[PDB]
Amino acid sequence: SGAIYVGNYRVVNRHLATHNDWANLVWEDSSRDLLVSSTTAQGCDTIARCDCQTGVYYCSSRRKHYPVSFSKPSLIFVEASEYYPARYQSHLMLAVGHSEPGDCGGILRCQHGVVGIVSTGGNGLVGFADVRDLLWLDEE
Ligand SMILES: NC(=O)[C@H]1CCC(=O)N(Cc2cccc(Cl)c2)C1
Ligand SMILES: [Zn+2]
Repeated sequence: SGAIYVGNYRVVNRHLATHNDWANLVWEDSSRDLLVSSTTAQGCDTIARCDCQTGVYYCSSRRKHYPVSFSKPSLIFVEASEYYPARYQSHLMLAVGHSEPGDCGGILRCQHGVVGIVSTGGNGLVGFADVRDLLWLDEE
């Protein structure tokens, strides 16, 4: 679990969104495993606007934050799970690191702010859904 709170927005993994999130839906994309809903209170996170390929992510299954190098956001094939059949997931970045399904939502950050959230994993790899291209998250 985990979410990003920027301005009047809440960013979560699409597969973990709540009834309030869908009722207050701003934008969602199944192919990215992302969902954004509106909030009443102002959040305090900053989204990074950069091309960083190094950062730190939180891994709940190890209660640990790990420094990682990660790939550029890309269209990557993702195996079937409890929430999606096998498909291509867009805007996905991989790193060598530990992750388990419940680790989804853990933040990846660089010196500039939040880069994305854990979305995939398996075989010593961890994948993050990028949020740096969602420029509208910085306004209104
Ligand atoms: N983005 C996806 O398709 C997810 C959907 C939910 C989900 O359980 N997975 C599988 C998964 C396996 C290992 C680590 C992680 Cl973080 C996730 C894939
Ligand atoms: Zn950065």
